Amino acid sequence: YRLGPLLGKGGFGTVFAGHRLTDRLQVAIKVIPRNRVLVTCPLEVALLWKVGAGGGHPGVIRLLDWFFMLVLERPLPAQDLFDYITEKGPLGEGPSRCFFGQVVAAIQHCHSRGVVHRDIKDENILIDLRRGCAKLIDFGSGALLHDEPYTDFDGTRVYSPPEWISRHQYHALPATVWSLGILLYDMVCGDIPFERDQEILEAELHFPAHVSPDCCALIRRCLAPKPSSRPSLEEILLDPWMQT
Repeated sequence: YRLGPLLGKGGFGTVFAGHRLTDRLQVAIKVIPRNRVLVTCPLEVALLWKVGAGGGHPGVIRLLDWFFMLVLERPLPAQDLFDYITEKGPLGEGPSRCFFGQVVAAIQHCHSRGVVHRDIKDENILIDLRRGCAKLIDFGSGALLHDEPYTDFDGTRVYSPPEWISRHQYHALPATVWSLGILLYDMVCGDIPFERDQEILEAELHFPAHVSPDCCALIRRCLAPKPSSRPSLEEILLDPWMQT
């Protein structure tokens, strides 16, 4: 492999653009420190291999190799939703619907593999601009799905679910749905719903004028304070806004 220009830096490590020497394929090399992250390969590798077995969702980026330096696939041209929205603004409900079902099926697959992404947000959805195809990146904070709940959260406060704020505990699915909730809101609205803890635990949603009733309805379904109240992946797919 040949590394190239930087793409982004941060707590997720450092992702460089690069290429595979033999076939000149465009790849991304994510560099992770040993004691500043979290056989005996990193969890992230373990997870991506389970996810990448057979073939991805295929809205999940695939790990090509690991050395810590993880060589993953890199669509060209690419851009993440966060930056997408920042340049274009809210997506429209047509497009949003489009990406959103993509994203849910991506996740759906991971769950079948037994992986939970645990940090679904605009930054961690990669848009292949040529194929208009959203792809789930960064399993740095993800973990193995199980019955037992999780007592650790790497996400930002504003993205956290009310049961994390409330009890420092959350189950995979209902937390995932929340995140999708936030995600959907982000796309259609052009920014996240909640800032302060009062609002998250209250689920105080004030929609702008253009969000279709049918849309709003699903967001509110997903941003239910009670975890039980929240829909499941399958049901989100049936939801009236998601059709057509």
